[PDB]
Amino acid sequence: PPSFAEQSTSAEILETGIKVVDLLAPYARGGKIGLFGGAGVGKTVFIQELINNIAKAHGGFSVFTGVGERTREGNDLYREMKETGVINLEGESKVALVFGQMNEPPGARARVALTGLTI
Amino acid sequence: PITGKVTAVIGAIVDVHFEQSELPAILNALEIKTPQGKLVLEVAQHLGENTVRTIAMDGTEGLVRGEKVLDTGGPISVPVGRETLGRIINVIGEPIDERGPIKSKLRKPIHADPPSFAEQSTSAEILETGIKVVDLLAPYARGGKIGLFGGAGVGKTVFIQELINNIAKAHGGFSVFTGVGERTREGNDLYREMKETGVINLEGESKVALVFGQMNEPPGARARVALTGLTIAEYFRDEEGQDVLLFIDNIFRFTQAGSEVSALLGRIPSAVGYQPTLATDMGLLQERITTTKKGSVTSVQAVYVPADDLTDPAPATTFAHLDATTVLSRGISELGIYPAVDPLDSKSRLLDAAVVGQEHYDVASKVQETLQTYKSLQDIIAILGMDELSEQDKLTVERARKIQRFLSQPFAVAEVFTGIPGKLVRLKDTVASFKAVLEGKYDNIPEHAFYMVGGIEDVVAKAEKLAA
Amino acid sequence: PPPVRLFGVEGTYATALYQAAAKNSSIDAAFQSLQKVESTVKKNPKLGHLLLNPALSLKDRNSVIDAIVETHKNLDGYVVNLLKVLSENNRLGCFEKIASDFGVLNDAHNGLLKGTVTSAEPLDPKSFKRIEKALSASKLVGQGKSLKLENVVKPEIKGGLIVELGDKTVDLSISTKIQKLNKVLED
Amino acid sequence: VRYEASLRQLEQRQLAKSVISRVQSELGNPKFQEKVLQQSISEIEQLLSK
Amino acid sequence: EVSSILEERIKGVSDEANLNETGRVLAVGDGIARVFGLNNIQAEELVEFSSGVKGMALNLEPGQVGIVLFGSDRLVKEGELVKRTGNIVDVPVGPGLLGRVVDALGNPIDGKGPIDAAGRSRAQVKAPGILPRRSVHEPVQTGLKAVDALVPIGRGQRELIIGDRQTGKTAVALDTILNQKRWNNGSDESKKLYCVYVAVGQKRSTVAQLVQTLEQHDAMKYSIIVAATASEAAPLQYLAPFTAASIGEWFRDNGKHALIVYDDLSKQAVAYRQLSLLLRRPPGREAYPGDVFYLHSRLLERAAKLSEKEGSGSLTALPVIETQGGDVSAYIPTNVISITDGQIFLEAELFYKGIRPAINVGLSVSRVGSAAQVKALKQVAGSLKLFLAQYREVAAFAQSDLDASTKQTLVRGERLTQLLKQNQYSPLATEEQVPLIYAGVNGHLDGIELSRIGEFESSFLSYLKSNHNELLTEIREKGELSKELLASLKSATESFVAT
Amino acid sequence: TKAQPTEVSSILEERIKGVSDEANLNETGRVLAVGDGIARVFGLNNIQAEELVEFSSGVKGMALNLEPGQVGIVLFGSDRLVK
Amino acid sequence: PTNVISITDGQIFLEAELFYKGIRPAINVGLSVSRVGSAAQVKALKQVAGSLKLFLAQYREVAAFAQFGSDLDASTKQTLVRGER
Repeated sequence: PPSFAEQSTSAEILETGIKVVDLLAPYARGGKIGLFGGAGVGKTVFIQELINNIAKAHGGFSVFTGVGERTREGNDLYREMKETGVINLEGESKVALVFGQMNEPPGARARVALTGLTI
Repeated sequence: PITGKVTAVIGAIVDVHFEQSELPAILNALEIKTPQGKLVLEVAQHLGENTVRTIAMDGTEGLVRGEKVLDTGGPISVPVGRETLGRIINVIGEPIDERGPIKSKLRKPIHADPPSFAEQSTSAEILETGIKVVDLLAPYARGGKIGLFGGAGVGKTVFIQELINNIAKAHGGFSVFTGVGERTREGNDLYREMKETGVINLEGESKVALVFGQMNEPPGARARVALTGLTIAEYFRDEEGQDVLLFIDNIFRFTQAGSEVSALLGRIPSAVGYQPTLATDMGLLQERITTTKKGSVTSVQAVYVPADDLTDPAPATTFAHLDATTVLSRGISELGIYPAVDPLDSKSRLLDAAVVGQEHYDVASKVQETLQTYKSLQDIIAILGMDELSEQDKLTVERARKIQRFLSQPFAVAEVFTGIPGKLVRLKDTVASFKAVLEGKYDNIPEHAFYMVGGIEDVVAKAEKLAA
Repeated sequence: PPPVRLFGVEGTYATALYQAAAKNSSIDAAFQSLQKVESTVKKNPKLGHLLLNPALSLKDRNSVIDAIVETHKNLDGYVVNLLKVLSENNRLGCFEKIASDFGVLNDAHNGLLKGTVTSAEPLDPKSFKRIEKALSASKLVGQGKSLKLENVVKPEIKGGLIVELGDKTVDLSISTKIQKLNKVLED
Repeated sequence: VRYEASLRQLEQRQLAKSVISRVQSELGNPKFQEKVLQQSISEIEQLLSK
Repeated sequence: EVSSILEERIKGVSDEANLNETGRVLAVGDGIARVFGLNNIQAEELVEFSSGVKGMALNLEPGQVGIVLFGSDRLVKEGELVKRTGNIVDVPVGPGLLGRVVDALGNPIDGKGPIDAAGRSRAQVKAPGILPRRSVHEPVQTGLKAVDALVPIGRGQRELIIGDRQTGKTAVALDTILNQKRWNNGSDESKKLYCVYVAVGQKRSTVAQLVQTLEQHDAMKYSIIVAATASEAAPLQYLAPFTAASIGEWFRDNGKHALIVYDDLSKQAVAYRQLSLLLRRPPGREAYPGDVFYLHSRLLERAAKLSEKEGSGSLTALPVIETQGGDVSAYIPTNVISITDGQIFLEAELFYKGIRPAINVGLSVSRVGSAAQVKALKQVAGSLKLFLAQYREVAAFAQSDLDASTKQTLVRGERLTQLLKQNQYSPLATEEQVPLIYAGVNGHLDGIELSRIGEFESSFLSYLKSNHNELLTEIREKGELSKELLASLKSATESFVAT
Repeated sequence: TKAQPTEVSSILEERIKGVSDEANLNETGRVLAVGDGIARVFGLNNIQAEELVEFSSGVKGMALNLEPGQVGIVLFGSDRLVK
Repeated sequence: PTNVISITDGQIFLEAELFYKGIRPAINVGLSVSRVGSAAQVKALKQVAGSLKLFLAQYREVAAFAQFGSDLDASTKQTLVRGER
C-alpha cells in the first residue's frame, strides 16, 4: 500500500445524479464510499445505477469486482451491462470485470479482492 | 549455594534448571541477582529433572537463558516489627518509602496457613468502633472481614482514615493498609494525606504501615502483596497479641492478578475468564484473617464491582467470607452525613440479638424500621402533603430526621474538613443514645441540634447552645 | 551433563544414554562402536526401507534382534537396550535420528566442530586452509577443538562470502551491502 | 520552497535508478570474481583481529 | 547535490565485524518464526533478519526462540540469518521529534532525515514511584469553554475521552492541541507542552488530514506523531503507545510538560488480541486477553506529575476510547475508567442533534478537580454546572403546559446550551472564556434571542477589546477575578448587552 | 513423542544402562513432576485402582489415572510439602 | 443459517406465533425476500398483487400502534380494518 509520504489527499466531489445521495451524503472522488445494507435491497441494483450514471459520465475507468456473488446474478450483470453498453464486446468499456463466484474455494474468494485491486 | 542456570524465559514463566542434586520444594523463592535491580522468582512447580516452572514478581526483560540463580529455599521473608510500622514496603519487603533500610528484627515467610480449628475462636466477638453508625447497623466483628462498597472518592479515604485513628484508641491496635490494584497517583495522595492526618508521622509514630502494590507491577507481585501484608499482621496478632486491622484495596484485582498467573501457568481458567484455583486463594487469605486467642486480624477489604455483575463467581466468593458489608453512598454524603454510610444498605451478618446484645438488636430493629418507614413516608409526605398526611406520619418523619441528623458525627480525622471537633463515641454509648431517641424523650430537641453531634449527652448541650 | 545440550527430542534420551556411556565410560568408545552399528544400518537400507514400515510389534522387536544377530555388537549393552527402547517406542524414523544425534554428542566429546563458509561459488583450497588456520588463530577454534569447515555453493547467497561457525558469522556478501547502499540513497 | 524540495526528491530517485544500473554492471564483471578474493583477505584481517 | 554528499556518507559506512549471535529460521509460519540459535540472546531483544525485518523475542524457549516479526512474512522465508542486535527494544528520544512525524520505529515518514535524539531509551521502563510524584497544581486549557470549566483539566492527569466512533473523536482532541499552540508560544516551559498524538491503527489518509491541519495551524513545531497506521503490523500497534511513552518520559523527566493523546486504545486492544491469539495465548473476557488490564495500567502509570525533587515536569495524557454504541460496560472501557481519573463521555445523540462539541456532562466527570481549574474560572462556573443540571432535569417539563418557574430555568439553560457550542478547530483564550461564562451565569443572555447569541459572543469580545483589553489582560494576569474586575465587568457586560 | 519414561531421560538412562524398575518400582514409585496439585509417579504397577498411596512426605494421595508406565496421583496434601 | 442466507437468493421466513394465530402454515413475510422478484411472477398476478404489498406494509405498522385499544384516527383505522381482512 502507498506509504504516508506517497499519500496525496484532497477530496473531489462525485455527483451520483441521485438527489438524496448527492444532498444528504455527497460522494467524493478518491473516497471510500460504503454501501452498508441488507440482503438484495437492490444492493446490486444500486451499483448498477452508479455504473450507469457515473461511469459513462466520467471519462475514467472503473473496475467492477464481484467477490463471491451468484452466477445467476453474474449472467444478468454481464448481459445487463452489455445492454447498457457499458460493456461492449467490440469496442471499449469504461469498466473491467473480474467476476468471482462463491462456489470457488474460500482462498480464491479472498484474493479475488486483491486481484481487482492490482488492476 | 543452590544455583541453576536459566533454561527458559517463555513469558514471565522462567524454567530454571539447577545443577543435579538440588531439588527445589514448591513455593521456594529464587533470587536472580541482576545488575539493574534484583529479580525474585517464586517456584510454582517442579517440572522434574531438577527443573522448575516459576512465576516472576519483577519484569523478566533482558534476561539471558543461562543466568545463574540462587535459591533462597522458601517463600520471600519480610521483616516484621514495630520498626516496620510507618514504612512503605514493596512486595519484596524492601523500602520504597526511600527512608533507607527498614529496621529488620525477624523476618518471616510470606506464605502461612490458616490457624487450626482449635486456634479458631468458637465464639465470635464484636470489635468496638468509634463510629456510631458502624456500631449500630454493621458493628465490626473482631477477626471478621468487612467488605467496603461504594465508588472511588465518595469519602472512601476519609472513612479509612477515621478507622485507623479509631483502632488505636479502641484497642491500641496497629494497621497495615495494603493496596492491591493501587494507582500510584492515588497512592501519593494517600501517603501525603496519611502523613497529614498523623496516622503516619515520619518523625512521630505511625499506626498504619503501608504496602502498596501498584498496577504497573507484574500480576505475580499483585497476587503476592496480600500474603506479605498478612504475614506482618500475624506478627502483631500472634506475637504482639494485638488486635489490628488490615485494610486491603481492590479484591477485583486480587482475582484479576490470580487469573493471569493461572492461565500463564497453563491452568485452564474457569468461567468468566477467572482462575480455576480461585476459591483456595481466598480461603487461605480469609482464614488466615481470624481471631486467634492471642489477637485478631480483622480486615476491611475493598470490593470493586467487576462490571456490576455480583452474579460473577469472584464477588460471590468474596461475599462468602465477609462478616459485614459497609455500603457507602455519595447520596448519603450529600445529605451532609459524615459518615457517608447508607444505613439501609449498612448490614452485617452479626446483628443478632444474642450476638450484638438484646438491647442493641431491639434498638437496631426499631431504628431500621423507623428510617424505613420514614423513607417511604417521605415519598408520599412529599406527594400528598406533610399535613395532608397524618400527625403520626409526620411524627415518624420528624423522629427519623432527628435520628438522621444524629448519625452525623464530625469525627476527629475529618475535624479539619467539618471544622467541628472530633466526636469519638463508643459502641456502648451509641446504644444508650439510640434508646433515648427511640423513647422520644428528646423530640422537643431540634433536628439541627441533633445535627453534627456525638452521643446523647452531647446533643443535650448542642440544643442548649442553639438556644443560648 | 553431555557436552552440548541437544534439546534432545526423543533422540535426546539416547544422548543421555551417551552421558551414561561417559559414566560407564567405555560407552565413549561405545559411541565409536555405535557409529559402527550405524555403519551396519548403512549396509541395512534395503531392510532399512522395510524398517521405516510400521506395525512390527513384539514380532518387530524380535525381527530387530535378528538384525542385531547379523551385527557384531557395536555400541554394546547400551546399544542393545536402545534397540529395545526404540523397538518399544516402535519407530525406525527416529532410529537414524538418534544415530545422527549420538554422533553430534560423540564428536562434541571428541571436541570436533563443524563450520561452513557458504559462498556464491566454490573457493580455493588455499582459501579453505587459510580460513581454517585463521579460525585456529582466533578464539573460535581455541585449539583443543577440531573443525570441519565446509564451503558450500549457493549462488542464491550472492557474491562475497559468509563464514559461519558457532553462532558467529561474518557476512560480507554483496546483497546486504547493496541493500544498505540503496536504503540510504532512497532516504 | 515546495518546488525546491520536489526537485530534490526527483534528483534522489534519478540517482537511485542509476545506482541500480551500476549494480547490474558489477555483478556481471569478473570484478565479481576478483572481489571474492578481496572479501577473503578482508575476512582474514578481520578474523585475525580476534 | 545532496546526493553527492549522501553517497559519500554511505561510503563512509563499511566497517564490519564478527556477529556474536545469529539464528537461522527453522520454520516461519503465521508470523511466528521459530529460530534455531540465539543462545545467549537478551529477552525481548531487537533482532534483525536477513530481510532486515525487525522483531522482538517474546518467547525464549530452550529448543527454539520464537521471534515475533514487526513486519511482513512475504519477504521472510526458512533458514534466514537473524543477526542478533543485542539491544533490547529502544527508540530514539530527544528534542528532535518536536515537529516531526515518524513511524513507530522512529524513522521519519515526513522524511526529515535523522532525528535529533540524545538517547535511545527502552520502550518500556517502569512508572515513577510514590515519592517521585507530587500533586497537580497546573491547569491545561483546551480552548473549549465547557471542557475547561465543566471538566477542569490539569497536567499530570489521565482522563478518558470515551465516546462514539469517529464522531470527530480526533477533532475534540485536536482542539486542545490548537489552544496549546498559544501556551506553547509562552516562554514558561511548563506551559510548553510538547504534544504527542499517537495514531494507532489510523489510515494514512486520516493522519494526512491531521498533518495538514497541524501544518495549517502551525502546530507542527512541537508535535510528534508516532504513527502505527492501519496497514502496519499488530506488534507495532501493540508497542506503539509504550514506545511513545518513553519519548514522553524524556520531556517529563527533563521537567518539561507535554500531553500525549493515545488514539484509540480500543484498536490497540484488538492488536494485542490478534497477537496473543497468534501466540496461542488464551482469550479472556469479551475475548480480550486478561492481562490487557495489566497492559493498560502500565501505560497509564507513565502519565504523572512528578515531585519537584524529581523535577516539576509531567506527562499528561488523554486516552481516547471508541465506544461500540456507548457500551462502557465493555471490558476495555470498564478497566480504563477505573485506572484513569475522570472520563469525558461524548454524547452521540447530541452529536446527531448537531451539538459540536457533543458531550453530556452528566456522564463527564473529572476527579482532578479545581486544582486543575483556574481560580477565576472556578468562581464563575459553580453556577454554570448547576444551571445546566437544572436545564437537563427540567427538560421533560417542557416535553407540557407548566409553571413559569420551569420556563425561566429553560430559557437560562437554552442560552447556556447554545453558548457552549463552538465550531471545531476554533480554540479560545481563558481570558475570553471567563467573560462569556460570566454573562451567561448572570443570565444576561436570556434577553438575547438564540439567533443573536452567536453574534453576541464575538461582538462582546471585540467590545471588550475596544473598551478595555486592559480588563482582559488584567483578568489573565491576576488569574482571579477581583472585586474590582467583577465590578468593571458587570458594568461592561450590561452596556454591551444593552446594545 | 508423547511423555513416556523414554522421554524422561533419567528413567530412560537407567534402562539403556540395563537396570530397570526390577519390581521395586512395581509397588513403590518415585515422584517426578509435582506441582499443580498433581504428581506423576513412575512405577506402582501393583497399585489397585483408587488405592490410597502414601508419599514419603507424610502426604497420602488417591491414585487417579493409571497410565502406561506412570500413575498420576492426586494429593490429599499441599504442594509445598511434596517434591 | 448465516452462511446459507448469504448464498441463497431468498429467505422464506415462517413465524411460530403466527402459526398459533391461525395461519397454518404461517409465513412471516417480514423476513422473507425474493431478490429475483416478479420477473418470475405472472404478469396478471403482478398487477393484482401490486398494492397488496403496500396495504400489508401499512397494516404492519398500523397494527403495531393499534394494539392499545384506543380509538385511533379513522385514516389509520381504514388501514387497520382493511389489513385485518
